Amino acid sequence: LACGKLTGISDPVTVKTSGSRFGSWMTDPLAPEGDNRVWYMDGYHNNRFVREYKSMVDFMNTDNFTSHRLPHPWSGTGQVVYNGSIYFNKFQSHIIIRFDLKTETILKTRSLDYAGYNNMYHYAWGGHSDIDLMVDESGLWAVYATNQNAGNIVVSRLDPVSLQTLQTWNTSYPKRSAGEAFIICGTLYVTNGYSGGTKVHYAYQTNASTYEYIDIPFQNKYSHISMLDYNPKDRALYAWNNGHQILYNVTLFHVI
Ligand SMILES: [Ca+2]
Ligand code: NA
Repeated sequence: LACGKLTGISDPVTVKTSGSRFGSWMTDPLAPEGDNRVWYMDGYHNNRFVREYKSMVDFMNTDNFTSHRLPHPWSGTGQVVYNGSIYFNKFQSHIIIRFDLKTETILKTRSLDYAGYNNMYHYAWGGHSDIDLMVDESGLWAVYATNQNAGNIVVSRLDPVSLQTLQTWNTSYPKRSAGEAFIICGTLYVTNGYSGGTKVHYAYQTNASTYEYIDIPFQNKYSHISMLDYNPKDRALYAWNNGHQILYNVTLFHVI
């Protein structure tokens, strides 16, 4: 209740026009003040190259960057950068990989048990987006689905070192009907599509194992969203919008 409940999503802010139709971009919520490097991942299929820009302003105003080449390629757009590592779904697998950016090596590899992959339980936009990793106020999560949950979204807390599952919740929401999803304060928010008409219309509260139908609309400025994640440090939503990297601010309601 203290941490906050989503009540509103701001106008989309265009930060850059770049890259293909589909991709992801993000900052590291546990980077020290003021390490404000931008991490950038173009493409959804068999890709390995991560761009590192020095700052938000360098990201916006230049096309200069450090490149990293992942020893394994990723699927989808569901990566997350967390405490100096990139977490991602190995191409054509339900394998999750922790790639340490400080040493430029893989630190951990592990199967995400029972997770669908290879366009089995993609988000509605497709693109091998079966497994979505994200970070909120309390840590690392994986958002996916399983046969046993009938293709409905499954949410698991993930240990950032072991990559083992710490706790799992089964929701009622068919992942392939979700445009995308993100977590704020332990609540999973799911969008109705990737081109509407867009809005957050389902919330699943993990602390109470309860879901609710809600209506928090937000503007899809460039007509296709293929990535959408919350950053707890920035308190913003990062999105890839049809070859545009955009930010939304949000409002949370707090009860102390
Ligand atoms: Ca997401
Ligand atoms: Na993600």
